[PDB]
Amino acid sequence: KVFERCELARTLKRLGMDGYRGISLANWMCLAKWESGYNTRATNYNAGDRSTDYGIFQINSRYWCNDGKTPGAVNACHLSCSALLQDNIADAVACAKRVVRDPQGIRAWVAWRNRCQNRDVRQYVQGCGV
Ligand SMILES: *[C@@H]1O[C@H](CO)[C@@H](O[C@@H]2O[C@H](CO)[C@@H](O)[C@H](O)[C@H]2NC(C)=O)[C@H](O)[C@H]1NC(C)=O
Repeated sequence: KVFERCELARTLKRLGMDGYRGISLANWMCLAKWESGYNTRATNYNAGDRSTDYGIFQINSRYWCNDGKTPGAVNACHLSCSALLQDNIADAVACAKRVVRDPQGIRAWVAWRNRCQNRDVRQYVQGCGV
């Protein structure tokens, strides 16, 4: 499923993402946009370290979810990577909250660092009623 912008904003707000660890809904929207274009089926394989990023938040298989084929995986979210490919994003959000609880926080997402950080991101939520 490829979410509509305001549709996703309302969904994340309902799931407790607005202001989670001080992170605004607009920041979460900015990173979903650049990481996956709001697509829950998005997957990207890293030939280099042999790991895969899954879903709307592009969560990596080495540290967060288990896909069974990644060397040295940890599975900190205690989730099967397939759960991050569902149309329902509840599991994705719970895992995304777990990621930000680690030392580096939101800096774990390459896309936030390159396109969202120190940038005005209000345009991601304007007109959504959130
Ligand atoms: C993106 O990949 C990087 C590593 O390529 C992940 O960062 C690691 O995260 C673990 C767990 O917090 C840390 O112990 C490592 O020190 C981090 N490594 C580096 C180089 O920063 C990052 O968590 C992944 N992001 C997502 C969203 O899965």
